[PDB]
Amino acid sequence: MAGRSMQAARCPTDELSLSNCAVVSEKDYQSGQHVIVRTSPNHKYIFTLRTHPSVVPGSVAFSLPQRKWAGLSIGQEIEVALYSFDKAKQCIGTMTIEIDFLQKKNIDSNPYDTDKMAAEFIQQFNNQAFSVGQQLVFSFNDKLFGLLVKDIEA
Amino acid sequence: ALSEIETRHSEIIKLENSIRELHDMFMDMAMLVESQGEMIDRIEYNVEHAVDYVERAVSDTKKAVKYQ
Amino acid sequence: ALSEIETRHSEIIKLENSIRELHDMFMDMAMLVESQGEMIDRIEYNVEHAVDYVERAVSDTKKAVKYQ
Amino acid sequence: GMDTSGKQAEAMALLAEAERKVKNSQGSSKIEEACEIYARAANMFKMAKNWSAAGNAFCQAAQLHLQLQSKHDAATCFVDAGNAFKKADPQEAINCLMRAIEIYTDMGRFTIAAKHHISIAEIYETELVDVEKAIAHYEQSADYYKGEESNSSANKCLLKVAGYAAQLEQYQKAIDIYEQVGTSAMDSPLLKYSAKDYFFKAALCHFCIDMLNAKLAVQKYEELFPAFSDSRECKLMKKLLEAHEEQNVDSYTESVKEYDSISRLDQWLTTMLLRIKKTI
Amino acid sequence: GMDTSGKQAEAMALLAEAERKVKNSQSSSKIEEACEIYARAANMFKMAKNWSAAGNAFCQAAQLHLQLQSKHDAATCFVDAGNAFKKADPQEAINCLMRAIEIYTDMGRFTIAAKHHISIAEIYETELVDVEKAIAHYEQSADYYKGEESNSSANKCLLKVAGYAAQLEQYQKAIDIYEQVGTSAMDSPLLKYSAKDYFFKAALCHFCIDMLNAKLAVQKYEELFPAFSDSRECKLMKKLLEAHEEQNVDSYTESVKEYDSISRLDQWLTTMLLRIKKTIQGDE
Amino acid sequence: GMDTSGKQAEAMALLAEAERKVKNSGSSKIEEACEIYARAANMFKMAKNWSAAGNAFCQAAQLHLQLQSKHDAATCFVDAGNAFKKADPQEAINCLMRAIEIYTDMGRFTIAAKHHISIAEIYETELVDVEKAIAHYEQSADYYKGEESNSSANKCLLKVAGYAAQLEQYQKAIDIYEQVGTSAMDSPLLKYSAKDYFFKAALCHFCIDMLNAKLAVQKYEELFPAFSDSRECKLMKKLLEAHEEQNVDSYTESVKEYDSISRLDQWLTTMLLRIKKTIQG
Amino acid sequence: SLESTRRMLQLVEESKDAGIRTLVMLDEQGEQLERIEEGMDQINKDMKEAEKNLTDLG
Repeated sequence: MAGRSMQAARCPTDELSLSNCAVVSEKDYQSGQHVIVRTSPNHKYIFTLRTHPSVVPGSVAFSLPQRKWAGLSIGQEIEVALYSFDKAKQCIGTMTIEIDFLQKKNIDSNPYDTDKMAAEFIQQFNNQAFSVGQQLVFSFNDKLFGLLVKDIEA
Repeated sequence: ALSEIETRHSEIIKLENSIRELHDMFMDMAMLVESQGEMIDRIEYNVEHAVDYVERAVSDTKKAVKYQ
Repeated sequence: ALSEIETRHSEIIKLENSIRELHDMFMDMAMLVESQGEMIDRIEYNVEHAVDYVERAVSDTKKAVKYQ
Repeated sequence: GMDTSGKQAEAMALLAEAERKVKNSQGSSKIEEACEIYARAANMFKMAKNWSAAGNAFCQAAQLHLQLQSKHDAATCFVDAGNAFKKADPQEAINCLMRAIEIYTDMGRFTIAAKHHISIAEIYETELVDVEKAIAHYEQSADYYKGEESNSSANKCLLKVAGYAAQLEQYQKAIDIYEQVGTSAMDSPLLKYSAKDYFFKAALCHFCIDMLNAKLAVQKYEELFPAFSDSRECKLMKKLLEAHEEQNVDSYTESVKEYDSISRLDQWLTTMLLRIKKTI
Repeated sequence: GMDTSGKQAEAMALLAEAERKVKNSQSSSKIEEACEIYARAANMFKMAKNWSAAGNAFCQAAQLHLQLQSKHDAATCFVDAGNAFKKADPQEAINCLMRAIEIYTDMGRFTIAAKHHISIAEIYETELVDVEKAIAHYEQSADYYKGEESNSSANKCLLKVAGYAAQLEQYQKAIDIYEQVGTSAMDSPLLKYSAKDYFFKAALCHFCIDMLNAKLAVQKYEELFPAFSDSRECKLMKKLLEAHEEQNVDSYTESVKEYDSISRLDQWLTTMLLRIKKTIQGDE
Repeated sequence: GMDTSGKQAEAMALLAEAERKVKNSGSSKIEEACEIYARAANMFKMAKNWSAAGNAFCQAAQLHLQLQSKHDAATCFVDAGNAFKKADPQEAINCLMRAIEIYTDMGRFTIAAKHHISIAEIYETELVDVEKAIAHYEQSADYYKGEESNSSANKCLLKVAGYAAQLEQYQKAIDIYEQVGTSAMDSPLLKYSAKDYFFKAALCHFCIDMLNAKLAVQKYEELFPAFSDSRECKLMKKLLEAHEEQNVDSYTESVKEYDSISRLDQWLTTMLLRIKKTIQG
Repeated sequence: SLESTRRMLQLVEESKDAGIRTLVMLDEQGEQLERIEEGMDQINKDMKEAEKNLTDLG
């Protein structure tokens, strides 16, 4: 909200981490809000807040992809401030994502129905904030892949 | 044939081991030498102070007894 | 041959020269360090003499002056 | 011939006659002669291989001398008593060493106080199998030495403190001390070559706390110290990170064995490596 | 106990008692006790982590000794105050050190003055980053050490001051100092092997003024010292000179990169090589 | 800061004060005069003057000498010699000799030996008199040996042997080298270096005749076996075999081959040249 | 080439032995240094006490 200092923490559960939404204490904020985490004077990344039981108030839990993208270490100080979206311009009409294998063990030559998965993406994180250069995990049928945002079209 | 190959493969690791041992010994040597040098510097300071005080005290007592 | 023999010969010769230099360095180290050791051994006896002398002198002079 | 019968007999006779002399004093020469005879009897008993009696005589002489205005003689006698008592019972040695430390610190000098603190910490570690009091004594000695700009001894004491803290799972203090010592040694013409090793140790601690933290610490260290990018420790830690990132234990073991083949691992390193392996 | 509040209160009360006692006496015998109590207060302040109070007490003790016919004790108090103030007040520590240096140089002793001059130069370089005053103090310390027949300390001071001068674009001073130290090591059995290094540095300095001067200096060092020929430094210098002659910056860059690959270089070497690189790049 | 002018003025003022105080001559006056002389000498040393300071130190030494004080005079004389180290070698030598004479009266051998070593350094570094340097080094070696300081009594012997070999007195050099090698071989720490001494001794024997070198090499090998498995002994054997048939080509080829791996100092090349010019003919 | 490796092996072994001897003798050196450091403090303290006593008596 006002930029108060808090601490990065580990994800409480695998399901919440796979949701791609940063877990925050229920006492601080409500699900659906957006905060622009400020790490350095020239490093600010947008994130969405989801409320889950447990987790001590005053700390935000991040999954491995988020810590890798923003380069946060456990116990490091971090500044969090609320972010407001401009619907007139920030509305996303289309996005460009690069998809690659997440684990080399599960490589296969089976055909991949690209269109079939597209709707699922909409079904997963609709109304959720997305920023250019955000690295995330993607769960296809019995498949784990890595997704990287490269371009965004209105 | 394979005799010379095995000989060449067996005459290289030992040099590495000996060189690494020498490296460790030399490093420890350097650290302890630095410590000893600091100790000797303190030694010299103490000796200088002691000798200066000896000169001062002997001169003072000699003049005092001379004048009575 | 080509890189093979030239590398063999050059590296071997350079390593031999460097090792000889290290041997000479260590010999000189040992000589000078032995000299330092005997120098400190020389210090020790006079240190002991001085401490014993000063202790006896101060005790005797204090007793003599107090009694008088 | 160095039979202890005559030495013991002479020592006990001297002790008894000195006790008689001091007892009669219900002007101050009696105390001085009693202390002198006590010191001589203590030395004779030390020659007789009996350390308890020598220490008792030393302590009695120290107390008698401290009864007078002179105090540094009491400190000398107390440190001698502690040295004598280091064999049979360490508790009395610790008590007398603490008293001597107190007197010396009151006098004004601190280097001897630091040395006595180091001796007390060594006694604690060796005999009383205690680490916390040893840690406190090492910290006090390091602070005293650093107060006099004695960097080498303070650095060694801090190294021991960081090691013991790491043994006790206190990673933050260990990493802080290791980073400080590595940074200090980076700017020396002699110690520079060792600056790598300390960093590696600190890096290992990070692995205990987390993985990405260790990776970021490695990146920071390499950027700060570019020459760290060619040392074997960096390559080993990179390989271990690669193996540990995909739930690979086989490659972890092969890399560990390959590195250990060239150089034998110590108890600290092998224990930390076993902990890291057990993590996953 | 280890409680800091109690120690601080005790030290402050003791200092106040000493101050009132000295004020009462001011209304020779009691001045000695005043000095002793001031020294005790300074020690307590030092162990109380209040460095400023300890330094002030040491300075007051030094003044009280100065007003009395005593100098060595005053200088000891001066150095104690300076060391205490090193952490908090660099300027007061420098003043105490320079006054104590004057005191020693008045008594006659020199080596301690050289050590304190080196300490002053070190504080100046590490805190106030003033190159010129550090250079002057190093020169004074080197002169004092040479006057006392001490060569190793004088050689080290000369090396440091020459390096600082080279960092300040004064190439002739560094060149002459390096040549002198190289000859000195040349006439020794132990340092002989290191004697090459100094010469190499000199060569680089010559390349900064002209490349022809660099060739002339290299040839002079070669004829004077044949062993310098086989050293890799001579080959590198000759190859760099040839590349500069042909204006082929690519060959110079490749050779320097290979030399860095085989072994690392300090900041001095890389900065001088970069200066030479830009000088040659201007030619092409 | 104050420049040499002010320091010189102050030193001259102090000297005039001391001269006037001694003129009206009693213990207090002479003590004040000597103290003022010491202060003036210290100021002169500060002023960078190296002649007036030595004269003032000598005057203070003489004043102490006339009074019943000896070690103070010795200290003043050694200070004067140190000051004269850059002013006039002869005055420094005389002052150091007087200091040695005073010191040796009370049995302080080490200080006298160090002063003799310094005198030999002066005699050998600037002046071209090698006989006096050899004599002084021998005196210092004897003084050190008298105190069981065998470790510190060997460097002087090696220097003396080297200079004697340079002076064609090969018998003395051979004797000294053999004695040093025999003493060193027993010490495990200094054993590694002992080879060199023996090798040098062999050269000294070769400078006389070939058969002497052969017999000496055989004697050394029997006495000490490791000397037989060293490169220097290999070179010695090769040279002895080659020279017998008057083949300078083999001699020079072997010399160059030895020089290639390790360089030789001035002494070794000079001895090799002498041997080749003398016996190869 | 094999003879070369033999020579390097022998030389490195000799160097290691020399280093070992230096380490042990220097340990003895450090012990002596510590002893003299311990002694000088008592020297200074006793001398200071004696000087103060003599000055006070006068």
